[PDB]
Amino acid sequence: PNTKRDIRRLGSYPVPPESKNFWRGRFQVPGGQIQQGVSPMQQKIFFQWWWNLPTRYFWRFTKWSDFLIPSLMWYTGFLMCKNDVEEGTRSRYWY
Amino acid sequence: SFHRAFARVVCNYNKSIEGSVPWYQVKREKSPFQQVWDEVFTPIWFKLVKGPYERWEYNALVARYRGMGIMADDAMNDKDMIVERALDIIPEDIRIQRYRRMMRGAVLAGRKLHLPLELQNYDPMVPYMAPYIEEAKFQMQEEQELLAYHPWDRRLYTAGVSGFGETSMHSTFLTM
Amino acid sequence: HRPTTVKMIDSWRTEPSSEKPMWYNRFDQVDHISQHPDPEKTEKYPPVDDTRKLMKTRGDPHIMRGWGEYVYCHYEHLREPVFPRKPDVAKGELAAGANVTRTDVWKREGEPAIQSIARFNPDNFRPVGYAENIPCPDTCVPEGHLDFRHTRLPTWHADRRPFHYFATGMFGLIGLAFLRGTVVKVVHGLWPARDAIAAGVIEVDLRGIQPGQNFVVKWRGKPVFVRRRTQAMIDAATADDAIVNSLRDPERDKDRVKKPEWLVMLGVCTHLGCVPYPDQGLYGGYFCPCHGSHYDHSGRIRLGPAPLNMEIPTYEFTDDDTIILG
Amino acid sequence: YYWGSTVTTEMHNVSPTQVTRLPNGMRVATQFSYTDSATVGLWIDAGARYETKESNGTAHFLERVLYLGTKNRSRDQLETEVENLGANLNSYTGREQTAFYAKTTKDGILPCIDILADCILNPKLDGDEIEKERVRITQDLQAVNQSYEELLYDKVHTACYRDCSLGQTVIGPEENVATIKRDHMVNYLYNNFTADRMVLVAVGPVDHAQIVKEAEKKFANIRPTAGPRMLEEKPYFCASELVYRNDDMGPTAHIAIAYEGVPWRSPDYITFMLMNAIIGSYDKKNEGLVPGLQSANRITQTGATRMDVGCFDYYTGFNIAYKDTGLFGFYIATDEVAVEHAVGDLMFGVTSFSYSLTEEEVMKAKRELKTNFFSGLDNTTGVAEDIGRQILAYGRRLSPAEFVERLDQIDSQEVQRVAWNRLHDAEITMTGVGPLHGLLQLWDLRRQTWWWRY
Amino acid sequence: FILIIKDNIILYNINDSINYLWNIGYIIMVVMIVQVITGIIINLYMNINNGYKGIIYIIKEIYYGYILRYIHNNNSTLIYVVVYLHIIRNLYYKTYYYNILIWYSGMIMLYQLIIIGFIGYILGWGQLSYWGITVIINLISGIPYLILLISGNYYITIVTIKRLYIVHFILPIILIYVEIIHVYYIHYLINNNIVEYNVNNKIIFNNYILVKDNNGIIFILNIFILELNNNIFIIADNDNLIEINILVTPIHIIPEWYYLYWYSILKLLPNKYSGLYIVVNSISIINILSEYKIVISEYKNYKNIIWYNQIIQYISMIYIGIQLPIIEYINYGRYIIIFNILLLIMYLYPKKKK
Ligand SMILES: CCCCCCCCCCCCCCCCCC(=O)OC[C@H](COP(=O)([O-])OCC(O)COP(=O)([O-])OC[C@@H](COC(=O)CCCCCCCCCCCCCCCCC)OC(=O)CCCCCCCCCCCCCCCCC)OC(=O)CCCCCCCCCCCCCCCCC
Ligand SMILES: CCCCCCCCCCCCCCCCCC(=O)OC[C@H](COP(=O)([O-])OCC(O)COP(=O)([O-])OC[C@@H](COC(=O)CCCCCCCCCCCCCCCCC)OC(=O)CCCCCCCCCCCCCCCCC)OC(=O)CCCCCCCCCCCCCCCCC
Ligand SMILES: CCCCCCCCCCCCCCCCCC(=O)OC[C@H](COP(=O)([O-])OCC(O)COP(=O)([O-])OC[C@@H](COC(=O)CCCCCCCCCCCCCCCCC)OC(=O)CCCCCCCCCCCCCCCCC)OC(=O)CCCCCCCCCCCCCCCCC
Ligand SMILES: CCCCCCCCCCCCCCCCCC(=O)OC[C@H](COP(=O)([O-])OCC(O)COP(=O)([O-])OC[C@@H](COC(=O)CCCCCCCCCCCCCCCCC)OC(=O)CCCCCCCCCCCCCCCCC)OC(=O)CCCCCCCCCCCCCCCCC
Ligand SMILES: CCCCCCCCCCCCCCCCCC(=O)OC[C@H](COP(=O)([O-])OCC(O)COP(=O)([O-])OC[C@@H](COC(=O)CCCCCCCCCCCCCCCCC)OC(=O)CCCCCCCCCCCCCCCCC)OC(=O)CCCCCCCCCCCCCCCCC
Ligand SMILES: COC1=C(OC)C(=O)C(C/C=C(\C)CC/C=C(\C)CC/C=C(\C)CC/C=C(\C)CC/C=C(\C)CC/C=C(\C)CC/C=C(\C)CCC=C(C)C)=C(C)C1=O
Ligand code: HEM
Ligand code: HEM
Repeated sequence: PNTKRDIRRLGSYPVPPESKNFWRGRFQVPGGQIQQGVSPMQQKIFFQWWWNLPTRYFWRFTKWSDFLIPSLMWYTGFLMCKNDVEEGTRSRYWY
Repeated sequence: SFHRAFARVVCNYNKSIEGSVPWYQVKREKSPFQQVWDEVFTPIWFKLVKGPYERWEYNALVARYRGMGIMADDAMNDKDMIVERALDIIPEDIRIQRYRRMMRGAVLAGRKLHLPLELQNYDPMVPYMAPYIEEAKFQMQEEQELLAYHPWDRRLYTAGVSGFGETSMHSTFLTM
Repeated sequence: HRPTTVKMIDSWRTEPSSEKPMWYNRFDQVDHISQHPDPEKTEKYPPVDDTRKLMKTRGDPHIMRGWGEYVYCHYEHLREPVFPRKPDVAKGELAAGANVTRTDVWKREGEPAIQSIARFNPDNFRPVGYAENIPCPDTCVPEGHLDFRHTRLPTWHADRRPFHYFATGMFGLIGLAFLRGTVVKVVHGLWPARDAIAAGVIEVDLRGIQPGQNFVVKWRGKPVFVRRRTQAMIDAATADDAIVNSLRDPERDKDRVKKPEWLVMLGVCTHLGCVPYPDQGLYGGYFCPCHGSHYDHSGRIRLGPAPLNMEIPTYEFTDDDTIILG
Repeated sequence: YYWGSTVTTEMHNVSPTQVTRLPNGMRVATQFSYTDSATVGLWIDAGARYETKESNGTAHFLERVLYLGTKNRSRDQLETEVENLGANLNSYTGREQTAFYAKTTKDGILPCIDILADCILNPKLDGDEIEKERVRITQDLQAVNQSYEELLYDKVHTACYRDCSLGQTVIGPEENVATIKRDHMVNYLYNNFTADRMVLVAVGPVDHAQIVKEAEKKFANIRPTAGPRMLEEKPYFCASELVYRNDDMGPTAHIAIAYEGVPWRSPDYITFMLMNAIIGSYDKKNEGLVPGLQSANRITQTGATRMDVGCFDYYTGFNIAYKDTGLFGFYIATDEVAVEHAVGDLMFGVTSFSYSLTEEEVMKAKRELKTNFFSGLDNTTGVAEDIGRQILAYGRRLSPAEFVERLDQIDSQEVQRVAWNRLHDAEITMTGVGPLHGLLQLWDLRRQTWWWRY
Repeated sequence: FILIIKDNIILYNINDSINYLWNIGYIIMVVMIVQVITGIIINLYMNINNGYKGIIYIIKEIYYGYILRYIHNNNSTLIYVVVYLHIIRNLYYKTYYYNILIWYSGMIMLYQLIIIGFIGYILGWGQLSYWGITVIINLISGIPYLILLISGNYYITIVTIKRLYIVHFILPIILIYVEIIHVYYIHYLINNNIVEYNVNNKIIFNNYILVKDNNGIIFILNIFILELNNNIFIIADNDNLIEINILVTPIHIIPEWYYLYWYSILKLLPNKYSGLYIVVNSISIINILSEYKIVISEYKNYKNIIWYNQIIQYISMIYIGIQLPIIEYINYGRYIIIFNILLLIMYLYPKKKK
């Protein structure tokens, strides 16, 4: 569950037995907030995928480029071993 | 629609039997055939079978109550709802002695003992609960009629209760 | 709290926070929390247009040393000594915790001690620059980001409920079809297998049999006598066909044979299961030697302990010289 | 099912409402009553809806300043004169309708017509009065100074009617209130307070001819008409959430859930009135003769049982109608931890209208609907509101007998048909204030408008 | 138990910001059910006296018995792929840092799964099955008379198959029970998020997360059906279709692909016991990765270099297992083992202060 301060309830109505987990994830919101939304039945349901598509893949690739140098080094190890194996076999067996 | 026609038939029929006297409140004369059967079978059957068998069972029941030192009305189980509703309203003096008699009986029965014969000369079939059983039945019949005349729809498995009618939380296996 | 643990220990190799703070140790101290600047009303740094023009950070990239995975953080769990190093609040160092209580940094010269210790309340210390750096979001959806105000359909649009329920219905439609196929296929596997179904059908090549010969075919575990009947045998059963109702189990030869020349019967005595032997008994039919049951040329019980007639299996004639049992 | 007619002879024994149209186009409606007091006023077709976004709030400002002096009188003289007659001038402004009426004694009926005419036709919108009222309106505009019921009533309109003027609030935004001036108010008077949009309603010991003669004399110089209102599409109902999550305002949470309703003149409006009565209202602090645990109202009874404590500190249904749209729903004030049970139970109750509504509940509701309506017509001001509101809404006043005749036809099957067409599997709007961790997403609540059973 | 279902499915709250990598656990639970169901059905027809002839009988004679045979074999491959990906997921986000009880409950299911899969492979009763168990069982030849008690004879026989079959039938049922302890700890100890901190953006599971989880599990099903019916990937070695010959060894003796990592560890280290112990080290050492840290941080959302090297290290070790025991491969494999030890030490060690 969340912190004791967060899950401390203001109301005295008992927690229903089917909502135990729901009220253990309560948060104590400081300063209030305004939440707004619209039913999906009155919205475009696929455009956001297209609108966010290029930025999603740009940030994905720039993060994954951090593994470029490690992967090249492992790949360099993969090549050396493969060709060290071939030379060893030929030297030991081939005439 | 056939349901509409059926609904009208039900309405007309029930309207035609409003105020009918219940079968038990009619002054009924036995048919010339039931009178003959009562003249022949019933007397012989009582003398030879029913009378002796039922006296044998009744006298045994009186002895069992006297051995436990309890009254017949003590033997009622409070798992029955009418008994529970009646026990809510019995006066305290009746309640105290009822509890003491029932406790003594269970001790005697559990230890396989019987009440001393000095204490057994009483009539166990005195109906001390009758006024309160009748009040409880009246209260329950009013509630049945004015508040439970239709199968009501409620949201299911919410607030610890199945939603099918029971009023206590966690009182079924599927509400654990 | 649930079972939980903190690493509040005395390390052998890592100093405590009082000895070596890992954060930028420059804070501004006030006399009352209300004297701090208000970040919402405090001007922030001038916005930049290039990611390369963004300001520098105060963190030290190399604050921690030694083997292990890289990490930058300001705090640890280690225990402090009862006599902690005296913080230099004059230069801006933070004084909170043991370095206040178990030290004399709070002491001024002529101020009442009650007033002096009141200033060193943790609420009176805020990092230098708190009001000019900390973000103060006005919304969780910054300008330029898509929200419901951009995705709302035009007011002349068409109902979207019908298609939505078609899509969720199609999920159920396909799911139910896959479910039915799975269930039926599993139950189907319990049907007699291909080897068993194949073995449960024997074809009788009536070609090569001679009149009066009896042969046995093992069909579904039981002996199935298939006898070609000579005219004498056929006539014999026909003669008893008139004396029917004088037999333990009255049956007519016409109702036990599809073709008079051919008698196909299960060779199991109706008394106790022994297999009768042909051309034996009083009727030249089939005599069970176990307890002495005599059957006629039609397979009807005529004498002995047996109660009923030998059963006629399910069999049809494919052609004139072939039968199919089953 | 049809159970007969509930119209009685007493329903026909009511004085008729006489409505005449003056040549300028002002309707004059009167009903005689055997009373020593009367109510005379002008119910005008005007309000916040007919204001533009920049000028929103002008109508409310004008209503507050109209009685603060006229060209002929002064605020002190006007207040003194009304007091000498033993009367009291009242007024209100709404989204679609406005009223300026006077409760008076019999001798003050005609004098009050003069005062009300002078205020409406010759308002002296003094700058000092405007500036003082600006301070009062500005304080009223603050949310801290508004009740939570008032806040939710405005926010329901803001959320439901994002595309049209019905979403505007009557008081207006603080930016407009800061800038309103006499010219704004003078324009609003000229454009909206015209004869074709006014109804003079007199209820009491009144004679129709005399009221008509006075009305024609005092309202002779009113502007006959203004240009017809712009033609607009059906107000679009936006299924949306507008929830103010505040955990620093105490334990009680206030929630309002709305469905799209029907306009005033809809054939289904009376059905929606009955459905509003079936939902009913409940208060833990005013339970009435019948306790919640044994209530005939199904929503109330199931609610009282939840957790052995009850999941409704207060709730009420609401049915709001406008010329071309309406809102139907319920308002709840309940403990924070009870909100999921409360919204779930009051939504299950509305969904039940489409599936399983008993004749018993309908017939009880018809009687309590009739009791509410008839009891409202007891005093002259109640009658005057009814005459004025109805003539504006319908162009005529429905008689008590006609209301009962039409209500007799409505039965459980009719409620089921209307609910199945309009409320079943319908779009909803949720609005809220207070600690609302228990309130689920709009889509989750919108799935409770239909049942897996039946 | 309808109020327990409602508290853990209907009104269960999860953060909105989770990725599709949080759908892996749901996939494991569903495919696990399928593997148990298809196993029970397969045993209605299977012959334990000759597993080789039972498989042929199911594939040829039973109606749609090929579906049962291939689903059970291929779904076992899918169980390990999804479980290993779940392990990689947990390592990447360091979900073990605070939810260690969830990590412990999971590791138990991992240990059970290893035993379940291996014995099942033996039930095929082919060349690799017989020779694989013969090689592995010899690792415990040090403990006196332990091999005889386990095998029930002096060589692997149907006696061994009968007893291993009971473990294969029952142990998966116990694994399902441990899945309830795993879900209990997940629901009590709230799940981690893609961000380090805990934020107020949770939504109910049934209406949102379950729809997304079904989309993922249906996407994996489109791939599993292609493999199931057309064998686009070789996931079962062909050598297990050769009849057992106790006198002749097969060309190579290797387990399924999902045991290759541990197989190479043994093949690499010279001493047999050392190989077994290094196998023990790899699974146990990852249970205490965060235990020695002292700073207030979960090391989350850095560049995760050590993580990536470790994942590639698993892949390379799996690759070396496939190859013959060439000397050059042995040398490189040993370097990888040393490299892996250094990576783990980086995880364990706390940092000093400059
Ligand atoms: C003793 C005193 C005297 C006694 C007298 C008795 C009097 C009664 C007898 C006479 C009855 C006359 C009925 C007149 C009917 C009028 C028809 C008419 O004009 O229509 C208006 C009429 C009503 O219209 P409406 O006014 O709009 O009202 C709508 C409501 O339906 C209105 O209904 P509702 O709202 O009232 O609700 C009830 C509803 C619904 O009521 C029920 O369904 C009752 C359900 C109760 C539970 C039952 C559980 C199951 C019990 C099984 C027991 C089996 C026992 C076996 C024993 C064997 C051993 C003995 O009833 C009906 O729908 C009426 C049925 C009318 C007759 C047609 C159907 C009869 C059943 C046929 C079954 C055939 C089985 C064949 C098997 C073959 C096997 C090889 O139209 C209908 O709705 C009727 C049709 C209903 C559906 C029937 C099935 C149709 C199948 C179509 C197949 C298409 C295939 C296409 C293939 C394409 C391939 C490409
Ligand atoms: C030759 C060919 C022939 C072909 C022939 C074909 C024939 C086809 C036959 C089709 C079936 C016909 C069955 C007729 C039964 C009539 C019984 C009767 O007179 O009832 C009056 C009786 C009223 O009694 P009462 O003393 O006047 O008042 C009752 C209360 O004390 C006080 O009452 P209250 O009204 O004051 O209390 C309020 C509450 C009272 O509520 C209740 O009474 C409910 C009681 C608890 C129900 C739940 C029990 C727990 C779950 C059991 C199942 C466990 C395993 C399930 C999953 C297994 C998966 C492997 O009422 C309501 O809530 C009203 C709305 C109820 C519907 C709600 C819909 C959503 C829930 C869905 C479940 C209920 C559906 C309706 C019942 C279906 C009956 C079959 O009502 C019931 O019996 C209630 C239903 C309880 C039984 C549910 C059985 C479900 C099916 C189980 C499998 C059965 C297999 C065996 C063979 C089935 C074929 C026969
Ligand atoms: C002439 C021919 C005649 C033929 C004769 C046969 C006739 C056919 C029909 C026979 C069956 C009738 C079924 C009646 C259904 C009644 C439903 C009902 O009302 O239930 C509630 C009702 C409770 O009443 P209530 O308290 O008023 O309800 C209010 C509460 O809301 C109620 O709520 P509550 O909670 O208080 O009570 C609910 C109660 C209801 O349940 C019961 O009481 C039992 C009901 C079902 C009975 C069993 C049905 C079995 C038949 C189907 C299977 C056949 C397979 C065939 C295959 C063949 C293949 C070759 O308990 C439960 O729901 C327990 C559920 C436990 C489930 C545990 C599952 C395992 C854990 C979860 C899953 C696994 C873990 C996850 C793993 C994941 C892996 C990764 O149940 C009962 O009181 C009756 C129980 C049954 C008594 C015996 C019935 C006898 C029937 C008469 C005929 C018998 C003939 C002789 C048979 C001989 C056999 C050898
Ligand atoms: C003929 C052969 C016969 C052989 C006989 C062998 C008999 C051996 C008997 C052993 C008996 C069992 C001992 C178990 C002790 C359990 C203690 C425990 O659980 O304490 C928890 C306890 C919990 O404390 P806490 O307060 O909750 O937390 C402390 C805070 O985290 C922060 O605390 P702090 O800040 O105060 O720091 C204290 C400091 C204190 O640290 C120390 O004092 C420990 C220093 C250990 C250094 C080991 C270096 C080995 C270098 C070998 C070089 C060979 C050169 C060959 C040259 C050849 C030339 C030809 O700790 C640290 O800095 C971090 C410690 C991290 C520990 C990680 C544990 C990993 C264990 C598994 C490693 C191996 C598995 C992978 C490889 C397997 C295959 C090869 O931890 C401590 O208090 C720290 C104890 C750390 C002990 C680590 C000992 C590692 C020893 C490795 C031996 C390797 C031998 C290689 C030989 C090679 C020969 C060629
Ligand atoms: C826990 C994790 C999960 C675990 C899961 C479990 C895992 C376990 C382990 C795995 C075990 C191993 C096994 C795994 C297997 C997996 C694979 C699998 O299952 O594969 C199965 C299966 C593989 O294929 P298959 O099974 O070989 O194919 C079988 C055949 O296809 C079809 O089958 P069939 O050929 O055998 O049967 C065909 C037959 C089947 O036939 C039927 O069933 C039809 C007959 C039903 C009759 C129902 C009658 C009901 C009413 C009875 C009467 C009631 C009376 C009541 C009265 C009451 C009165 C009180 O239907 C027809 O022939 C069709 C025509 C039917 C005409 C019916 C006409 C009715 C006339 C009625 C007249 C009545 C009048 C009476 C008047 C007189 C009255 C007195 O999968 C599929 O096929 C997948 C299909 C998916 C859906 C495809 C469709 C997609 C649509 C896309 C739409 C979107 C595009 C829209 C485009 C729009 C363009 C604009
Ligand atoms: C030779 O080539 C090689 C291979 O291919 C052959 C490899 O696969 C591999 C890798 C292989 C592996 C890592 C796995 C190998 C697996 C093997 C050998 C399995 C052998 C069979 C068993 C261990 C079955 C015995 C079963 C158990 C001990 C239960 C296992 C699960 C456990 C202990 C977890 C918790 C305990 C339980 C679930 C048991 C529950 C107990 C009960 C319910 C008892 C209740 C009793 C009462 C009285 C109430 C290598 C390294 C290799 O070199
Ligand atoms: C996570 C659960 C399980 C997995 C990983 C698994 C794994 C496997 C493996 C890999 C095979 C051999 C594949 C092949 O023949 O090449 C097998 C065979 C078998 N399994 Fe399972 N199994 C599991 C659960 C079960 C269960 C619950 C049962 C029975 C209730 C079962 C019964 C069988 C049977 C009878 C065979 C022999 C059929 C065969 O040749 O495939 N399995 N198992
Ligand atoms: C039979 C195999 C297992 C199944 C059925 C399974 C199932 C689940 C499911 C349903 C979740 C919750 C949703 C999710 O995060 O995807 C989860 C969470 C988790 N599992 Fe497993 N698991 C299995 C194996 C393992 C193993 C072997 C480990 C550890 C090496 C593990 C560690 C975890 C952790 C740390 C979490 C927390 C996820 C988080 O905090 O976000 N699981 N698992």
